[PDB]
Amino acid sequence: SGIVQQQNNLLRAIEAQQHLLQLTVWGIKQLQARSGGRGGWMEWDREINNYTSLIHSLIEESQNQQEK
Repeated sequence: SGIVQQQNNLLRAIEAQQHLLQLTVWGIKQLQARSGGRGGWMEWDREINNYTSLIHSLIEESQNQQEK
């Protein structure tokens, strides 16, 4: 009964979610913190970086490109 509806919504749906992308990421934060919990997450949020650049220099610097 809505052979066209879905067809037209499929193409619109794509763009019809550009807002939810930020709201979904912000909704999880404002929500999780909505509780009266007393935990620390910042800590591990710093070290996770040290393991990020240690592997990025080994790869990028190792994998060289020119003419292959």
